[PDB]
Amino acid sequence: DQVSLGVVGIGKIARDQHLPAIDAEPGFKLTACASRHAEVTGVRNYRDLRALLAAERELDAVSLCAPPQVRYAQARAALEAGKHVMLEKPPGATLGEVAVLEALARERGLTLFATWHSRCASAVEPAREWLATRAIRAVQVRWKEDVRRWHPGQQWIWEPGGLGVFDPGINALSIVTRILPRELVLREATLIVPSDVQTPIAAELDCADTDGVPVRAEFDWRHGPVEQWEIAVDTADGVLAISRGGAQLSIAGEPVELGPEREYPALYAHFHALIARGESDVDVRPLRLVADAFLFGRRVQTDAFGR
Amino acid sequence: QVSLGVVGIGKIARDQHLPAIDAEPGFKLTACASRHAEVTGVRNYRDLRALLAAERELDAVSLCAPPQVRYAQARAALEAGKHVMLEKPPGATLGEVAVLEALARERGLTLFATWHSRCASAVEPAREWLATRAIRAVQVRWKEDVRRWHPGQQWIWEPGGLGVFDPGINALSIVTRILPRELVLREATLIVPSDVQTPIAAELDCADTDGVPVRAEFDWRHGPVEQWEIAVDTADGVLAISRGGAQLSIAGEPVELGPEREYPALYAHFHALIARGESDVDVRPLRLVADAFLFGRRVQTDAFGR
Repeated sequence: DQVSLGVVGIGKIARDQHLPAIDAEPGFKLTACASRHAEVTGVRNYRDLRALLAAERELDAVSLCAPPQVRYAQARAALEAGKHVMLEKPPGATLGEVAVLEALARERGLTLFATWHSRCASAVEPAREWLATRAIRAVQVRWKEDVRRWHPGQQWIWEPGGLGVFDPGINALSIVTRILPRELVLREATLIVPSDVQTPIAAELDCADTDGVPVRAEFDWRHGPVEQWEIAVDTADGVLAISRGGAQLSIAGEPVELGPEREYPALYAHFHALIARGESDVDVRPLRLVADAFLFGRRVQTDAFGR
Repeated sequence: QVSLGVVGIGKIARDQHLPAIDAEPGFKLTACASRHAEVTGVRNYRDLRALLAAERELDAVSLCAPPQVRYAQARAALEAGKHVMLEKPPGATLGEVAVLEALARERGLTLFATWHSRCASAVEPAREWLATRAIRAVQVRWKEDVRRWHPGQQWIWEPGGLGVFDPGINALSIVTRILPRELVLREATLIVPSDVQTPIAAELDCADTDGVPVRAEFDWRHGPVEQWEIAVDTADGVLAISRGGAQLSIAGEPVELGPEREYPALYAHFHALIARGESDVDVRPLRLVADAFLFGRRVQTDAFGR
């Protein structure tokens, strides 16, 4: 059962991750693309989503890969036009817009899928199963990378709604909220904001789950001595250590063998299954935690980043 | 009679909560907790922990302190088996309110996130008039001198204290009650004095799910005019709420209202929720403010002076 698919926003994530994953998934037929960049070979091309929707009435689904600040208008137009919708993360620039999109999709009988690619990393499900029945003592997240190495020349990240360092940091939060059994409350946050941008370049979160387990997180996009994408969960049965952003796992000091990394193949497989079953999948809890940090966090100005 | 403790005895507690409680025979004011002066005629405590330990029979608590301490207080009260009424905003974050609601539901206790402005007398007549009408646009103007209306307050300037969204969320609580469809924030601008953490002025550009534009201007700076107005343009004329919800006109004609009794109405509703075994936790006004802090552009302005 082939689902015809359009991709909206042909940036580097689309070309590097989405198009290769789609082209390797038999359940989808890549039919159309929309962007203002180079024409994509082998599909029908459009420069905006309005033109794509007007010319592709039979199209089944769209996958949205553009920056989050345009996500609501695009997803709304796609749902109004009768298409199933897959969202890159974060699923919106605000929480209200995601709630409205979910309600609209449910009313129209269409699949809406808020994706979290890091939740499909190979360590996540083994970690979730190991932690389900165990006494958890503390969680530490360290998510540090040089923005100039990992997001060279990107500007939407610095604009209102662009998350700054919570762009990678929400990936860590999407893993934490999937592997931990209880919900998190933000007790304190500090956001470090360069004077020439609108979003933080570094942040610290102090959270607690509903049993009082301390959950601390450090996100940093400044140049530093180490790049690391680590989540450590201390338990009465030893430390569970996720590293390499979810691609590496050790439990009580022992490495755990994992399946190969296939985050975006797993996302598209799940999108196809959601469509097939008439279901949606919209978990906004990672975005709610980020919203709480922007609402409750203390802001500290720092020197200009240089854009 | 529901035995009631009040937590946080500042001037809103002294001027609004206690008079409303004392005039409502459905409650018996039993205990107060505050680090400030003792309250006369009740048992007094310096903190909620001591109150809970000494008042095991107590039925309910009403939390009136700043929102930055409300989660720890409400959680302790729910863990102690008390029904809980929250001043607005119901938390400093959305996650804490979701956790409190789930805890209350698991324990079989009433949790009530109050919005005093939703009980202003214009609100229900405005909601009923707008329910079946074609709306074209909404304008909110909520402007007051902070030094007049919140003199000497500091929590408003600290992280989680909302700044001008302290009164502004009252306007949003009215708008989200009178309008039939949900709102999406499209743009916000927050003006933040260099010596505080929260905005002193803000503009919001929203749209409802039919595309109706909903614009709001909030300002705490000294200005020529103080105003607390919501105007809804419709195919059948303008609905105009003024005086914070204490005055209403529809299509150019004044509308008779009942007495302005926001806090009496809140406590009556809390009593009814307890009696019916229900909770009432609408966080949509806070979600809109969260969206403004997450998506809004921030502009520094001159120091406020505190």
